[PDB]
Amino acid sequence: IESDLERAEERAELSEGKCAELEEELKTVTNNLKSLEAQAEKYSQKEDKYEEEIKVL
Amino acid sequence: IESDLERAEERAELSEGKCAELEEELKTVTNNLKSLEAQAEKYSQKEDKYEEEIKVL
Repeated sequence: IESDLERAEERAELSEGKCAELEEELKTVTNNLKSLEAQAEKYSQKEDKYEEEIKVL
Repeated sequence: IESDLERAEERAELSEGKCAELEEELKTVTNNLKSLEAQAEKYSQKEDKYEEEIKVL
């Protein structure tokens, strides 16, 4: 029991560390997605202006 | 000691599950960001083409 308890505690702590790293990774990805979304929506505004001018011309 | 074994195993399981969930979410968001990046490049091309066309017009 003692040996197995030791090993289980060790591996669980390992998993905890990996999970924290995953948290940080997810934060990075979320920020970058926000950036790309802003770029795309502004791009859409540009396309709207493009098409409107094209129609007029 | 056995009571301690119970607690150790259970906390290990909690950590492992959370790690799994965070990993999956990271995967999904990363893939979406990559796709939108490709689309941002695509619309860069589209705006260039639009500038050419509006000039000719």
